[PDB]
Amino acid sequence: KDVFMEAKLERVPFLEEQMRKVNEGGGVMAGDIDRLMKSEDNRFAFVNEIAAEATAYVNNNRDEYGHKKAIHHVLSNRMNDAGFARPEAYLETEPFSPGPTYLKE
Amino acid sequence: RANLVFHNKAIDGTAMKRLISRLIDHFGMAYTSHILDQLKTLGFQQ
Amino acid sequence: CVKKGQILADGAATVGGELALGKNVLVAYMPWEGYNFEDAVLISERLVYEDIYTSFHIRKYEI
Amino acid sequence: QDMLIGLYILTSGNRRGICANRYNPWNHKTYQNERIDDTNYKSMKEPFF
Repeated sequence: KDVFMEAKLERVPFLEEQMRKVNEGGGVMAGDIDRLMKSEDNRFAFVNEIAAEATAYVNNNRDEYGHKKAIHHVLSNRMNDAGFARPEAYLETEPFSPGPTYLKE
Repeated sequence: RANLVFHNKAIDGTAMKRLISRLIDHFGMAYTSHILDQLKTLGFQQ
Repeated sequence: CVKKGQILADGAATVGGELALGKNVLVAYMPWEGYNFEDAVLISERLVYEDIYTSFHIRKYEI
Repeated sequence: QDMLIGLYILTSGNRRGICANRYNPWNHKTYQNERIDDTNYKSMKEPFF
């Protein structure tokens, strides 16, 4: 009955380039941290819980961390239990790199 | 298609501050951080 | 020939009989891409391969 | 400063009145005037994107 069903639902195109610059700028982690903190009452308790969980992660499986940044590991673990694929430890790759190092602007 | 206002005037200094405050209260400090990056790039281009 | 008191030799940053502490360079005032934000300058490669701004610094280590 | 100037120039609009037309648009003329509406029809107007 209300004639706005599709005028407010038409898919915005040209979004593919405004999907990537989020991913190397750390935007996905920044937008995931707040969604994890959307239900917490005291942020300091949440931070302390994250730090303790990361300390446990470092203790149980020591000989893996140094690259994986176990804090990123626990954040990805918490974000991966409600959908939100979030690749392991938010690890970044170089799909097109026949070289050792990017210039990084 | 978002919930925004189509500006049709001059966005001066005091209008930019008002717009950022309203985008913060309506979306949060996680969505606004990406807006500010985009507006910085578009502002520098023009 | 030279009279008394006339110049015989130049010196550091003293081309001619005049002081010269810099160089004349083409300049355009415009905001390029934000790389000249606040008080930033955006020079070209022509200033590094023509030795436009190139100086010798001598350090003295005493033991 | 710089981003603000960019955004201001972007959202500055057209030239409203006498700064966009030298002569008044009342100016009863250029109607392609005759007894019928079958004349030259340019009507540049503005684009209709």
